[PDB]
Amino acid sequence: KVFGRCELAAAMKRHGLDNYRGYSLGNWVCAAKFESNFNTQATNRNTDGSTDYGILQINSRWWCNDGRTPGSRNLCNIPCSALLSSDITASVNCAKKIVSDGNGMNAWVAWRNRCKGTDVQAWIRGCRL
Ligand SMILES: [Cl-]
Ligand SMILES: [Cl-]
Ligand SMILES: [Cl-]
Repeated sequence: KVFGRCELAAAMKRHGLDNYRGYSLGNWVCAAKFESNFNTQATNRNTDGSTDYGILQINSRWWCNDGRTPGSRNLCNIPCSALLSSDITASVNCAKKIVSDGNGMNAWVAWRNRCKGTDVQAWIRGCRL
């Protein structure tokens, strides 16, 4: 599913991501924009052989099981395929664990490089939330 901008903001809020660990909704929408362009089916293969999955490009080295990332963990206790669903529940619940791991949203390199320090509220501007 490719979400609309406000549609995704609303879904993220519904699932308790808004201001989670102090990160406003615009941060999460911005991260999703640059990780996946709001496409739940997004996948990308990393140089180390791990793969990133879903709207927030959650990585199989630590967070989910895909059966093909040697030496990896599955800390969200989910198949990586769950992160591709039109229902963002699994991605949100896993993201909550990731952002609580110590480095906040810096875990998402694209958030650090493209969202951090910017006017992230622009991502939810105009949205009925
Ligand atoms: Cl915001
Ligand atoms: Cl594996
Ligand atoms: Cl980047």
